[PDB]
Amino acid sequence: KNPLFVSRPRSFGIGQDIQPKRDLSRFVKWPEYIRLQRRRKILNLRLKVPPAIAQFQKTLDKNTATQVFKLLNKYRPETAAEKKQRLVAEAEAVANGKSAQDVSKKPYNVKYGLNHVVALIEAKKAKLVLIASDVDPIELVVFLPALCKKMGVPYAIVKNKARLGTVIHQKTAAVLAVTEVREEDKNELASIVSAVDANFSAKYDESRRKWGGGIMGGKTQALLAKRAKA
Amino acid sequence: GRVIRAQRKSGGIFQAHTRLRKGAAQLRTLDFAERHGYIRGVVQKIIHDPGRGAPLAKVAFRNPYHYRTDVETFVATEGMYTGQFVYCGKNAALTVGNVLPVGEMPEGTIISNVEEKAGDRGALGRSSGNYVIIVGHDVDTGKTRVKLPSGAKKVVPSSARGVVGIVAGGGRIDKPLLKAGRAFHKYRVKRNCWPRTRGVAMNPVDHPHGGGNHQHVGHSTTVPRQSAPGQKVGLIAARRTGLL
Amino acid sequence: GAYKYLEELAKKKQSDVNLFLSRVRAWEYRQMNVIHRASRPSRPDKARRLGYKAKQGYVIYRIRVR
Amino acid sequence: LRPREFARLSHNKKTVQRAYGGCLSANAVKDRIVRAFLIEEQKIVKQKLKQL
Amino acid sequence: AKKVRTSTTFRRPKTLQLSRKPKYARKSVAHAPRLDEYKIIVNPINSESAMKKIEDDNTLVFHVHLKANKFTIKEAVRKLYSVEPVKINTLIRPNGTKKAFVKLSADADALDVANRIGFL
RNA sequence: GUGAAUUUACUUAAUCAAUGAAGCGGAAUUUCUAGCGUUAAAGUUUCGCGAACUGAUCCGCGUUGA
RNA sequence: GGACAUGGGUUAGUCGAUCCUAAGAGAUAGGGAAGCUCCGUAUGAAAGGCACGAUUUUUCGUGCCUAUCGAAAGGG
Repeated sequence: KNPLFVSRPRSFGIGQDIQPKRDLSRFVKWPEYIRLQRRRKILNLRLKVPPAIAQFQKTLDKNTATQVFKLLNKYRPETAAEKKQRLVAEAEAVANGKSAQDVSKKPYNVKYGLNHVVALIEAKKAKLVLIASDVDPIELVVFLPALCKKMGVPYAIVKNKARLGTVIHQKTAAVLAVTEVREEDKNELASIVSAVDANFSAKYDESRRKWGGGIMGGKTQALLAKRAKA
Repeated sequence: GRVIRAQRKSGGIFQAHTRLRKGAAQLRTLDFAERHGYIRGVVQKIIHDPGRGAPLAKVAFRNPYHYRTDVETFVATEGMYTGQFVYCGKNAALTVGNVLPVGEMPEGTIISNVEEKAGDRGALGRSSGNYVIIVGHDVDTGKTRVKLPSGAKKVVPSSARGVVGIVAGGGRIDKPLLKAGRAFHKYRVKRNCWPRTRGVAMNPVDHPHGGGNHQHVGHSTTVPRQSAPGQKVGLIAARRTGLL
Repeated sequence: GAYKYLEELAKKKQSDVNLFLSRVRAWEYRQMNVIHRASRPSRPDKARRLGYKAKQGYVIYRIRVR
Repeated sequence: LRPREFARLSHNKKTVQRAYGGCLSANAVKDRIVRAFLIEEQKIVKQKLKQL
Repeated sequence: AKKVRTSTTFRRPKTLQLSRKPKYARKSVAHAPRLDEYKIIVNPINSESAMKKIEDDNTLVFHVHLKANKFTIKEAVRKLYSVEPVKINTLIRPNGTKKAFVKLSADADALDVANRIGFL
């Protein structure tokens, strides 16, 4: 309680002491690429998005997402190192002259690749389809919900391309497909089919025929709200 | 058959002589302090701007955000003296030299260096002895009707700012020059626009009015607005002509 | 494959989907430079049928001409 | 002296032993001192008047 | 944790700038010193004015390289004749060749040094 | 281009004005004088110019204005 | 003989150039143009710095703010 300390308060009114260092993040002259990112996000919100594009705005729920990804991590495809090891082991088996065709078992893994998955859906071999929500050229997946609906294939739009990529040991995966599983996972798969179809395919539909976008803001909707209430 | 003097005035030797200019006379950039309150500055010096009939005023303000002094170049109004305090903002008083929004000043206020639009730092009533009159306000549309020195009526946003008072240096045109030499010196600091040869004193290759055995035009000197650049000579798009 | 769907969808460029994509893409291409490197083809099957392979040594540039 | 020629003088030859010595004249400094003190007195009085 | 911006400007961040680590040297062999003392000193001058400077001013006059400067001439003279100069003056002759006046110290005799060179 | 009942409105496309793209939209709730104003500090909570939290509200975030 | 021939002759820390900027030239960012090239000079650019720390999850944190050329009479 030394009396030498004293307060010396600063007043930051207009014409008073210099303004303190404030957060100016909403006034920064951002680089051109950052402005491109944010105004593209704003543009997609403002504009009237067609139903075939806005249907990708309705994605899978979190609880359904974690369980389907839990199923997928059991059927990740073999890595390059595992493939080399298996080929080396079977090559030694051939050198020892044993049954190379029966020493190995049929692989059980998720299917990936846009052309491969699309062909599987057309061939009715796909049991579950998971579509990345943000495929940058949207034409690559825009037809997939309609294709899966015609062919009676259960399909979901899951969050983010990278999660599907990490399942298949890639940076990116536009779409993943489950075509065969093991008997212990038949029940878990069927539950995921039921949840996905009920919430996402049997539901919406009327939503995938409706128009997205058109959201004004952030202060113009406050302007209209003030005008309407006045 | 030759490019005429009017056409050649697109630059080069017809540029403005800008060595001795003392800065561009502008209001403060419209900031938060001047939008919501007032900021006080000190008149440091009243200076002569070469080529300008009115004096300039160097006014030092404080940067509201940094420890530095911002010096602004104003068009001096009559009665401005060195050491005077000038207040700019919405809550500024109605005193000569203060910069206020036109919407905050009563009808009939004499103002100068008025802004055409909010934030362009001064467009109207800038020459010596000239001023703008606040005819009235329209609060619903947020506009202000003002009388310009040409007598025209103009609408400006109520947030546009204007300096209270008349631009200093009035009566500068009353004195006859008496001299080509004094007209030479006046225009020597402005541009190459003097002396002026008449078109009728030229040759046909040089001007529409040139040629002929007697110095005459031969056609009407009132010309349309759609005419070509080489044709826009004399009285362009004159509604009335002659001395009343 | 999906390239067949991409081709027949690109034929329909007066559809609502293509009109919306044309609006947003034209806006963002104007915001970039006149000549700017494209990270990937915006029409992968159009590039594919014209000779583009997706391996090192192949490059895509976007350019707007008045 | 010329500007570069000032660098060869010692500090006392380029300054006056007073506040702002070598920057302001004696009368200018005195006006600074009186004006500072008087306006500080004014704002103290105005603070007393407006605090109540 | 949102980063606070107090400048209203975005200034390009500083990134690591690795130094060059070439897989090969672009030149296999480094060039020899292009200007050594045998190229710096071309010839002495034995004209009558050159002799006069030798016998009175204790100064040696040399035809030197164009690229030679005062420092290189002093080092060349010191290394070629074991005498240290105290002063060097240079001029480009109207024929395009450089000529250096080399004032030796009182420790050295310009007459003697001229004799060892052989042009005296 | 998007709406609301030729009639009104909106802004994201484009146009214009300003700047160092500082205080925009919501909610919570400095004028007797040619002076100086920076390099926080008191308050609170941990542990000396070491910290933290406020001093200096929150939220949205579309740099503002036409 | 300013001609012809033969030689010789111009020595700088202090005198200038070099340095600075002037009017003005002129890259860069960008935008035009079939192009040669044009416009543009802090502009619609991510246009660079400086300081503190027992060493910080031995994978860096916390703060603070414009080329060049162009004067042997200009400046120095």
